[PDB]
Amino acid sequence: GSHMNLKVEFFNAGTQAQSNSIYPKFRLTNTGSNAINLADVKLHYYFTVDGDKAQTFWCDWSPVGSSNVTGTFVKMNPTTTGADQYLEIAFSSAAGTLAANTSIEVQGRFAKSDWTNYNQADDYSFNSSATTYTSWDKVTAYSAEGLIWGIEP
Ligand SMILES: [Ca+2]
Ligand code: NI
Repeated sequence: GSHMNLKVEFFNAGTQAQSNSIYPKFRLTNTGSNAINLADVKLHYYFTVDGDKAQTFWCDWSPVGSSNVTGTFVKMNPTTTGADQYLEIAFSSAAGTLAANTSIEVQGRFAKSDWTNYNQADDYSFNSSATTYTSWDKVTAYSAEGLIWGIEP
């Protein structure tokens, strides 16, 4: 009612269909009056891997300190349209809190260990058109309570 006031905006920094990397950019805004503990916040980006390989996420920049933002990859079960895996982004305790009526960006890439290609065009979370942050319900966010933003596939 006031404890999940996290607005999530998103775009893709690189929009090549055949791409050796995926470039998620999130903007998270605390739209409420109470601080949000980022250590409890998770984000998901859903996609089809187009050839499963070990993957790595890098956060290149966030105001909270890029080293405090990490990613792991999970398989969808069962798989569904546009989604056989997701990236899950997490924040460490050193990321701190997100103050009332403030926002932070989280800018990351991910790639396969052998740098082989993805097809972005079929990915559930991919936005082929946005060039700026946009309110996007095809990425999800979570608190300790569970889902707080978006539509899971
Ligand atoms: Ca794909
Ligand atoms: Ni609430």
